Amino acid sequence: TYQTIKVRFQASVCYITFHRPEANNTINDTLIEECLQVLNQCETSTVTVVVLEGLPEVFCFGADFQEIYQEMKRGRKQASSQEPLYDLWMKLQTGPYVTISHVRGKVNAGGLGFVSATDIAIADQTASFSLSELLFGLYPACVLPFLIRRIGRQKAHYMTLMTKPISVQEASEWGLIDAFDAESDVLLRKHLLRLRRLNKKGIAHYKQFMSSLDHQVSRAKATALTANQDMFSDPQNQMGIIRYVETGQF
Repeated sequence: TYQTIKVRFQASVCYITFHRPEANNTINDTLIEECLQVLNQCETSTVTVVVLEGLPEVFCFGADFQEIYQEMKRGRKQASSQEPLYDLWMKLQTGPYVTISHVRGKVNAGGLGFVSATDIAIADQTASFSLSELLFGLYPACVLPFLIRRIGRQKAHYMTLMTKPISVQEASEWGLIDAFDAESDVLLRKHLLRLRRLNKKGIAHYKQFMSSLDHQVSRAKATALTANQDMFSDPQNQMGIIRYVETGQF
């Protein structure tokens, strides 16, 4: 039945809605498992499209912080792997179905992983995207390979260094999102309308082909994960993250 998402099938489409309101659409470890589980059902079933949503004002911000701290004030000694999260985002790009992000509101590193990884990302006037991690000495290591595949190295670089959220317009110009509109529901339906017309078999073979042509994402996985461990095990980054979840930034 799921603790973090609301699943809803409709014909050949599957809707995954993130239902995590008290930790602002933040990512836990149960959420990752439930998604992998939903995607496996979509693996052989009759579904050809998977839609991600549930963001009246936030598709997903990113790695919960009070969690990264609360764990520290429990017994945390060395960071937790993000391999499951990374593989999930990889699945979105590789599975036998067209994945789509439906974004509304603020999205930070984390929701950014999701939007970047989906085969198609749509939004409305409200969507804004940001990477503030560098203010705390961190950086979206897991997100970056997916982001980079969409907008290029320079755009992802400027974004990370500048820390300021970008508009839905720039996201569009950069390739972060394909199509956006004030009526992003109608816009979604126009996409689903065209997507049905495709069959699971052609989609799966087509996506497999694109995957073999480009190993960029998989090739960077260990480096990203190695970097994730490291930046989180580094003292200073830690106190920075800590000294903030109580007081200042620096």
